[PDB]
Amino acid sequence: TQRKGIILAGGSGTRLHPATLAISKQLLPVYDKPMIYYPLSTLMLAGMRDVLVISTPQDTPRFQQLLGDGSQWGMNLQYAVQPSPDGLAQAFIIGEQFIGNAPSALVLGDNIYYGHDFQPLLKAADAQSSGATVFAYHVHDPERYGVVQFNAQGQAVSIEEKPKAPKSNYAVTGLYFYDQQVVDIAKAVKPSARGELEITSVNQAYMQQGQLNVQTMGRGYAWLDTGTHDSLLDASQFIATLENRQGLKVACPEEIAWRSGWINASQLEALVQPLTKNGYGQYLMQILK
Amino acid sequence: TQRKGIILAGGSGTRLHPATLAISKQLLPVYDKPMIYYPLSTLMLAGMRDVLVISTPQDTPRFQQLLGDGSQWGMNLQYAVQPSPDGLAQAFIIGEQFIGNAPSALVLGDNIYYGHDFQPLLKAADAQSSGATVFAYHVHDPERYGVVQFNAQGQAVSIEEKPKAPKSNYAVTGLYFYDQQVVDIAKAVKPSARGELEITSVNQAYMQQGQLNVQTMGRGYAWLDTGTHDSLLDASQFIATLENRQGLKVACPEEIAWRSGWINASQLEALVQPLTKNGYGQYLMQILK
Ligand SMILES: Cc1cn([C@H]2C[C@H](O)[C@@H](CO)O2)c(=O)[nH]c1=O
Repeated sequence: TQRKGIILAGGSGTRLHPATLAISKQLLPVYDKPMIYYPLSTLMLAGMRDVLVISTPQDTPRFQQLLGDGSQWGMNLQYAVQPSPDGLAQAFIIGEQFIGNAPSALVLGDNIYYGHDFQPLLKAADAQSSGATVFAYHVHDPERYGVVQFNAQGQAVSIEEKPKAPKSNYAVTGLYFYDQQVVDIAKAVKPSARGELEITSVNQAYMQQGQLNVQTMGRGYAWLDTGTHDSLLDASQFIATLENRQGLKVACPEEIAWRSGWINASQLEALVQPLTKNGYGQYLMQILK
Repeated sequence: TQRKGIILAGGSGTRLHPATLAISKQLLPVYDKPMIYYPLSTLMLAGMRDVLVISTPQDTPRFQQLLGDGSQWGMNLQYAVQPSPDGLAQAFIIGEQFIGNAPSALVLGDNIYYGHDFQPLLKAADAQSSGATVFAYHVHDPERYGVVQFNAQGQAVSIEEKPKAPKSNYAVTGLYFYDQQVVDIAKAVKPSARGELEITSVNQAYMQQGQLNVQTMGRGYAWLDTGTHDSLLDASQFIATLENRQGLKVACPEEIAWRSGWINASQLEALVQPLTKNGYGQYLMQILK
């Protein structure tokens, strides 16, 4: 698709200290791979090869060294900086030149998704010609998230950021698909009651035009909380369980790129040569033979 | 008390890629805290306030970033670089000026110990007037480690690396105490068949002089493998289980410094302020009240 992706990987906050004294949160391992691999692979599964990584002045070079320009994966990776964490909607203001007049998508750098049918779900969001698509996930504590109520036709009826006051149990997750209107909408967002340039404001605008579609991630879908140390440990336990007990690989960009045809097997084998020592590399070998 | 400590944190190796593409192995989080905190707190529990961190050219500034000079913990941290991974014994040549004519201790940057009687075990080793002390951990498969056989008085009689026939079930761990002879002893080590200046040669010299004592860590002690992604995850699970079920922290330098009297309660409250968000900081608050 001509859709282009943004990962917002900015300020984690002190919540994960002292672990995050060492590194920024989206570079911490979730099981065997850096956190940023999971939302990146989400964009890749949706078909986006053009990805803008937005991070802090201090951390952007660290991502640059980890990921490079993405040509090793048949991708084009670019970088821009958020000087202060003023809101998710700022991603489209920082990302205006990279987006051009293409449809776009935003995923948060600490959002980890899993689902057996997730790729058909992503591809379907990518196929909407217009409007916006958010992803709804059942949680037991909606007051901590953005909450949506929708018309069962996939049409949202209300959307509230951290309501006192919650109108449903469906949290809006950190994955958003948009047509060409979002940049101008984002530029017009005013700071919310909590002082933030909220993506919820963006989605409310789409909802008022009747252009907010909601994809449900119900039974079988995982959306991992990376907010706390305990929830980070749970995220690692989950990924390790899928890979060791069920023989599944989550968020391996080399595999996704090869199976998407963005690199060939010769390019893929070249990627494995410096990784031959451990199971991550031996998996890429097992998948080549 | 007058003893000075070294942490040797060497090359991560491709074994933990791609996670260690982002961060050095000894900066990976073990539950809520960077790995390096664990061997550090071990030196701290032994009473050492002066610690030299030896690492690779590429990784040494990262540790300085995380830890600073240690003055926040009433300590004095210094840094030197191992230019090439030519063996563990080099730490005593590199650290020769830091050591002076003092007793010393060496711990490997990836060694995580826990046991109810660990501090008394360390202090007893620290109290040795002369000679050297190694720390042996009871294993069910001694053939996989370097094995020490010792007399009924705690004096080492043999030390063999990966014995096809074990003379004991006690593996030598990466924690070593030495008198003032070690800097000179290390200088006399010849390169092994591994092309490295091995600590085993250092320990052999003390044993050849009949001055190698062995502390055994049996019932009640844990010694965690950090070699693989699976074992790293299990290490995190271990720490999280003990800390949440038993109301204790493993390798919390702030706590060790406060309880040892190296900082006062006002100083400790200052350190806690940036950690208020999580369970690590709120633990320190509970002990303040
Ligand atoms: C509000 C905000 C959050 N974030 C990131 C940090 C959080 O880990 C995550 C929120 O789930 O998104 C940014 O990168 N920039 C911002 O402006």
